[PDB]
Amino acid sequence: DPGDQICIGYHANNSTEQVDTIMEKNVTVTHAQDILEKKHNGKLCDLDGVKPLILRDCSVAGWLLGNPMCDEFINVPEWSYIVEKANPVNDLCYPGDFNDYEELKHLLSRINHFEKIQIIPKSSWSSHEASLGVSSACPYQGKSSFFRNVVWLIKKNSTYPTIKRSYNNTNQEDLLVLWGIHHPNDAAEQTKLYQNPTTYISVGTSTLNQRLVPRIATRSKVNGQSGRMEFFWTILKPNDAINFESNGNFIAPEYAYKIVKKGDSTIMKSELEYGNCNTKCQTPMGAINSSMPFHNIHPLTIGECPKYVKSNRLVLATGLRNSAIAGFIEGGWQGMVDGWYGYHHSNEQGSGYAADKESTQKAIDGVTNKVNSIIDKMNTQFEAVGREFNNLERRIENLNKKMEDGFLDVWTYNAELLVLMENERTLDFHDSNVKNLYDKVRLQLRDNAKELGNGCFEFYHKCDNECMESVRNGTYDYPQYSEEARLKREE
Amino acid sequence: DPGDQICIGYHANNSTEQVDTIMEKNVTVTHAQDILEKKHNGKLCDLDGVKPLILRDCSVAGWLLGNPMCDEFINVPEWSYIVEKANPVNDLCYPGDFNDYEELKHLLSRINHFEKIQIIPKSSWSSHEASLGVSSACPYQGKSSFFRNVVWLIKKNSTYPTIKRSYNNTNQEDLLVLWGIHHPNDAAEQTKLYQNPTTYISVGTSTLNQRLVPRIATRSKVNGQSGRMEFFWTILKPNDAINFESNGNFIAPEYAYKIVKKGDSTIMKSELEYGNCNTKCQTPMGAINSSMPFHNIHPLTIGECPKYVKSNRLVLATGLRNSAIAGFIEGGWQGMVDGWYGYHHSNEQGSGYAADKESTQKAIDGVTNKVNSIIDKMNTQFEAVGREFNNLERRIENLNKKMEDGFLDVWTYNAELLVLMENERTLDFHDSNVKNLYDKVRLQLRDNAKELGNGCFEFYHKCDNECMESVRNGTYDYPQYSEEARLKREE
Amino acid sequence: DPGDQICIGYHANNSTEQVDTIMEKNVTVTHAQDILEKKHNGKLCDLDGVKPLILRDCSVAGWLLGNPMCDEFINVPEWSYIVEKANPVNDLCYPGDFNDYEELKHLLSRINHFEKIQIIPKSSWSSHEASLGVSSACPYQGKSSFFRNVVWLIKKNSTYPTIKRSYNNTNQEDLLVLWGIHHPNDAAEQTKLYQNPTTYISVGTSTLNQRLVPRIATRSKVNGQSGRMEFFWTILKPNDAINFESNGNFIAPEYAYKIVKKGDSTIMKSELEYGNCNTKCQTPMGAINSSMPFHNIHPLTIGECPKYVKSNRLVLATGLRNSAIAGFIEGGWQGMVDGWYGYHHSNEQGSGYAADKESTQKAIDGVTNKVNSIIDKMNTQFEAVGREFNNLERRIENLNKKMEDGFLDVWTYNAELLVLMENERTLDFHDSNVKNLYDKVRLQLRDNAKELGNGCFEFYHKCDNECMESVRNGTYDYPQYSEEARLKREE
Ligand SMILES: *[C@@H]1O[C@H](CO)[C@@H](O)[C@H](O)[C@H]1NC(C)=O
Ligand SMILES: *[C@@H]1O[C@H](CO)[C@@H](O)[C@H](O)[C@H]1NC(C)=O
Ligand SMILES: *[C@@H]1O[C@H](CO)[C@@H](O)[C@H](O)[C@H]1NC(C)=O
Ligand SMILES: *[C@@H]1O[C@H](CO)[C@@H](O)[C@H](O)[C@H]1NC(C)=O
Ligand SMILES: *[C@@H]1O[C@H](CO)[C@@H](O)[C@H](O)[C@H]1NC(C)=O
Ligand SMILES: *[C@@H]1O[C@H](CO)[C@@H](O)[C@H](O)[C@H]1NC(C)=O
Ligand SMILES: *[C@@H]1O[C@H](CO)[C@@H](O)[C@H](O)[C@H]1NC(C)=O
Ligand SMILES: *[C@@H]1O[C@H](CO)[C@@H](O)[C@H](O)[C@H]1NC(C)=O
Ligand SMILES: *[C@@H]1O[C@H](CO)[C@@H](O)[C@H](O)[C@H]1NC(C)=O
Ligand SMILES: *[C@@H]1O[C@H](CO)[C@@H](O)[C@H](O)[C@H]1NC(C)=O
Ligand SMILES: *[C@@H]1O[C@H](CO)[C@@H](O)[C@H](O)[C@H]1NC(C)=O
Ligand SMILES: *[C@@H]1O[C@H](CO)[C@@H](O)[C@H](O)[C@H]1NC(C)=O
Repeated sequence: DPGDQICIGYHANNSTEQVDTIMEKNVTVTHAQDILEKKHNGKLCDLDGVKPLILRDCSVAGWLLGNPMCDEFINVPEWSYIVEKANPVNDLCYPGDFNDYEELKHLLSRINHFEKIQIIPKSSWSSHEASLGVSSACPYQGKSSFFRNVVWLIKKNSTYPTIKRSYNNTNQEDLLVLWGIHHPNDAAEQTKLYQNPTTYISVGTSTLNQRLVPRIATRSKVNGQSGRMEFFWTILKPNDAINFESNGNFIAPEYAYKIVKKGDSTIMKSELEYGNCNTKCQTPMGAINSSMPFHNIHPLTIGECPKYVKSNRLVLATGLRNSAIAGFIEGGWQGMVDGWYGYHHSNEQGSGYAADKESTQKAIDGVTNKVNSIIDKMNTQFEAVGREFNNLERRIENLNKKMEDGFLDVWTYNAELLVLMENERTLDFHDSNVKNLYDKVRLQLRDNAKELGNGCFEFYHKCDNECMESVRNGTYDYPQYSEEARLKREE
Repeated sequence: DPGDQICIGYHANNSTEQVDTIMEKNVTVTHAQDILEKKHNGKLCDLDGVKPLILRDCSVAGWLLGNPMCDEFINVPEWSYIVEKANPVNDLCYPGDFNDYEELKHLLSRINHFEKIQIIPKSSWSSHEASLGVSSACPYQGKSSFFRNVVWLIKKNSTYPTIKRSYNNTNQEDLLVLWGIHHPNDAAEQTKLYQNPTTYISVGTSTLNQRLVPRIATRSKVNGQSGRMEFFWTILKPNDAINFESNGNFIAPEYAYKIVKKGDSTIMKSELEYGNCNTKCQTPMGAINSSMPFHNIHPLTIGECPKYVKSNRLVLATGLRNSAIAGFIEGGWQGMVDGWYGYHHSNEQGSGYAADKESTQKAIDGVTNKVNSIIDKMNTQFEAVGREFNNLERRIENLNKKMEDGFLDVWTYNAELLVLMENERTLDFHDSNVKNLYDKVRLQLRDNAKELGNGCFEFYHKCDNECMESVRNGTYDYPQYSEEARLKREE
Repeated sequence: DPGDQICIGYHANNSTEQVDTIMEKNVTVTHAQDILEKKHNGKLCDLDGVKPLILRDCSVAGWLLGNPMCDEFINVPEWSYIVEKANPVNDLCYPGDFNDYEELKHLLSRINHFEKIQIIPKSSWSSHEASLGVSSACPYQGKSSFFRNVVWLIKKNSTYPTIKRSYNNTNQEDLLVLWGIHHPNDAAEQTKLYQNPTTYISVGTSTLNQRLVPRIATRSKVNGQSGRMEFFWTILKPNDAINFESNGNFIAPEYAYKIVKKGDSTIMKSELEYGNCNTKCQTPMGAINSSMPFHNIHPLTIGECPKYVKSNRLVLATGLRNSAIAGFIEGGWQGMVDGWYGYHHSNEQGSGYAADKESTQKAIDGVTNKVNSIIDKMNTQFEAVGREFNNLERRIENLNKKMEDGFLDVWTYNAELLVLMENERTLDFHDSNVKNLYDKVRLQLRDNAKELGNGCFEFYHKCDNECMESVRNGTYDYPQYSEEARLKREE
């Protein structure tokens, strides 16, 4: 009056953390983990400890040629990725085109070493006019000027003698060389400037075999010239030579560029500050330190990154559903300060809670392992997501978009369902575990005690603290009390 | 002789609906849902309430230029996608080429507004022959004729004077302009037609800088001309001007086209009728109203669509395995007219079936939630799947094919396995639920009744209808009958 | 002293095979299956019973034109895929270019029929020099020579008369035709060789309309010529004709090629021997006979193949966790020589183990079905993974790489997690099965026997071998022993 007791129960707490399973929405849970990265540092940072290349209002074109209003960061021998604005103000001062422009950007996205040199001195032009080739389309100190890396040759007295110049790459490294042809308005401008009326430029390497001829049209004024400049480029292998020849209309090299190229990258489209940080994932809205296997920031990322997923929350249940002294069948015990599953005894030496170290370790190690698998099994490659196509490559641009949207639709769907199914699995694990511990006890006692129905057993004998620890240890000796039990039963 | 009874059991029905799980094939089930869309309305319909553009035997080329045998639907100011046949009969009446043809189709796939206008009246040609430029390759009323949107200029008396024409876009909207060059057979035809023996066309905008020169070859007759026409096009920004100049061989604009462009789409390859319907998914074999997250019709779709999957059936088990008065251990009760899990009592006031509202709601809400997750978690973007590459882009066409086949192989595999694993999960849920309800009862009664082994309990006392409702309610008072039970037991 | 007994238990064995589940790492198991193909036969073999095309040191270019040092396998009328080395020694003997080279390789990757013919006899050149067009860049028997499939025409006496040649395809099959233009160094070489100082080649079909003009530059010596040859090609529809015309610099066809084309394939980059085998998956490190739905060899594969996955082991648990005579609660019985789950009785006729045929069949059929689903549900299409882009298509090459790496990242991740989750499912199945068999018995006996707690029941009466077989058969008659039991109990 009354007899000794032991109850099986589980942990609870004041946690309000909610989770979704394939079957139940908004399920309050004990503790849970988010696997979606949502947080960016709002800045552009190094990549594997290498600065970017941030063109403030210039453009790879304007930058290369020397657009005089491109007052930028001149000296910088290497970079990881490149950063243009949306529509950079300063591009081509004198209007025209850049042969294979995009393919060049892509090549310049990631440079190991980059040193500008001088292949044809501006002073070497003894029999042509080097310092007259100047326009009001390219203002400097309020005076007319021109691209500073490349020379507009004019006729001397009234003579454009044929130009023949070879240059030989005697550096250790490939050379990026740049020249151009002036397409003038009419045969007046043509001969006023180059005299000879039928001109041409031939350019030759061991690869190249060029022969450009000025085109005439009536064209609309752009920065007030109806003239057009069209530039070209080659890479000069490290012991080859380039040979120029020109009747006129020649925009000569002054400075070329030594490059060492080690794998690609891409141009990024951002309005952000450098932040002097490092990172391994750069986004056009900030960087990331991704432990997380998913993120939802911006799709146009560079580096080893989490998969981009259209979603706000991916939360994994790690703990339990969250809700005499009645056992598990009437809810969880707040008084289980430590341990996930365990007991509550009450005998003549007194009542306590007592955690199940063994079954609570398997449970934790299991859930820790689940969360870590879902993360460390994620194959993370270096990738650079850019927008590399002009507006006569809209078919190829549209093939790129189906691929990105296609991979988004797959990752966004499989992450959602993986959380929903693997949560339902985690909460049915917690149930299956509590109920297995009841039966661990129930099977040991048998008739030496009675199932009360609330998740406790009342004993048919004296169970002191030392008897309880045999029940929890799973070492309960029944023939040792089978008799004492038998008597208090029959009655 | 005999005692009062209560049995736990489950629903059954005459349903023959079958399902597959990861382990069991052909499993008869109570009721199940198909998640594969297989049904199309065999017609071409609007998209987001916008008509297509159905070219009956013409082609974007033939359509644009005015191939006289292209007796089509002239007036139509906007469209969503475009529809060619396989090999349209009427294309280029006079043989030749269309510069950047594919890139133009892609641009014209989706037009917000499209109004043809007249930039150069056919009557403005005072000093050249506008009405002689006619071929038997382009028959109309059985007479020789030519593309009606573009003019074949010939010499007057025996003089082709130089043409200089500027046109200025003074409309609000971009302009698609079209011209061409006649490549004739020999220097006889050349001068018979344009007189001057060395001709050229220059075309200039703020973008463009063209200079075409007729090519001569000996070429095979095609519609009986060994001549060739080669056409070109530009988009004229809304306050820019285009300037033409020509010694001869010029196919002049008459009519250009105002366009407003708002995102792309694609050309579709169908033999189908317009059906005056709306839709958000169009296929080349009909449209779809996709609640369903998968479909198996045709891969070349346009709109927000289900993922295309190579499969015939994706069926989700929603109900139960389908098979005194014996409880669950001997099968399901047909007599459970309503409810999934429940009881069958039999006492001195009589025998009935009685559904478990509470446990049967959790079950339904759970399964309803599962099916809805598998559907509403599907990220559905607008996409247009076309065939946009010529037969010198077979490498890029082959890159598109690996991507489509690649995404098919992923979706087809993950849908199959998701149904197989999530079915097995649903039927083990139904088992785990029945068996939990047995133990809900079994734990309440204890020795006040006896487990018969068939899934019933026989009572060791009088259980009237009101006692039964405490067992079903889970409010069964045991000390209230513990004594009356104890006596009828001992004996 | 003592009573008759029956125990429920499971199989064990000396197996050390380990497996990972979402929760437990390194779990010793009874037997398990690997689903990753890792084994290749180190050789290049047929595909669907068709030989490849293995160019030992030549290149599609060098091969086609007849580079004299391309001592290869001449006669071969059909092939499946093509095999170059990394940087083939013999390519273009005389330096220059091949118009649309890559697009041609792609076309020649898979040829149904391929017969070389002669369209323009070398002897037909009555008024030009056919046998003087020879260089020291193209040595043969230590003498100067030239591409053997194509003719270098020189002037006769001191006259290059105009060439006009039509050829008409009167074969059943399309024709691949090849010609070229000599770009010489200076106007001296030009007229020394072709006499006329301003030359041209026109080429015309019903498709083509060509007019090439030699270019001059000062170019670097390559195999000691600063000259350059530039070749071109067309496909001649089977009843069309090609017409050549040339003032000079013409490299004439001698031999063209009949082709029948049936779907594409790709060029492969291998250093391997032909092995006279067949296969349906060829890799650049050997072939595969893929039952397996995954492999980890090399990504650049050709045929119907397993998905390429970055992983070393994908192992599926098929058997059980691996560890009176105590029942299941104390471990597995080595003495269960046959059967997965079953019994161990002990009575007055003696003790034995006895397998549960019925429950052990469901288990095997279930696991066999799981492994087969995970394999036979894998959609396997024919695909050819190559490297088809030059180094001015690096943007398109980079779009191909994101797609491959993208599909790798998906398959590698989903296979890892599918094994981890579906293993945990398989071992919880084995538990749920043992424990259901205990309760199958426990429910049949009731008070006619006592739960010992170790997973056995001790009988409260005589159970001979025939009584045991009713318990295993599930046909145990309790009213038949309810009395005999009742007496031996009360006491
Ligand atoms: C879930 O919880 C939030 C409250 O934070 C609520 O906005 C939402 O409507 C709830 N219900 C469902 C069905 O998601
Ligand atoms: C140009 O050069 C000088 C002027 O300093 C003069 O002697 C020479 O004659 C000039 N040439 C011509 C052809 O006018
Ligand atoms: C460039 O100079 C080096 C060193 O004298 C020489 O060997 C090389 O051949 C020159 N370049 C060319 C293309 O001749
Ligand atoms: C488990 O509990 C008993 C009693 O408290 C204790 O003596 C011992 O540490 C454990 N039993 C065994 C066999 O180790
Ligand atoms: C499943 O059921 C259908 C009968 O509708 C039958 O054709 C098929 O062969 C059955 N068996 C299996 C193993 O799929
Ligand atoms: C062409 O124009 C008129 C014919 O009406 C004639 O007066 C004129 O002389 C002609 N020109 C020539 C050069 O024949
Ligand atoms: C077209 O006309 C407008 C209005 O007069 C004018 O401002 C514009 O400059 C003209 N176009 C060009 C390219 O000049
Ligand atoms: C459940 O059943 C009892 C008896 O039928 C009824 O009085 C009551 O509605 C329920 N019990 C409680 C505590 O509400
Ligand atoms: C698993 O087993 C292998 C021994 O074959 C061992 O190398 C590895 O470190 C073990 N442990 C884990 C956690 O993987
Ligand atoms: C070239 O051909 C023969 C030489 O056999 C000679 O009769 C003829 O005059 C030569 N022609 C010229 C223009 O030298
Ligand atoms: C080639 O010869 C056939 C047979 O005589 C002829 O019909 C065909 O028209 C010729 N080719 C061309 C392009 O005329
Ligand atoms: C199962 O076992 C019994 C007793 O061994 C045997 O007679 C019979 O084959 C089975 N029972 C039935 C009803 O078939």
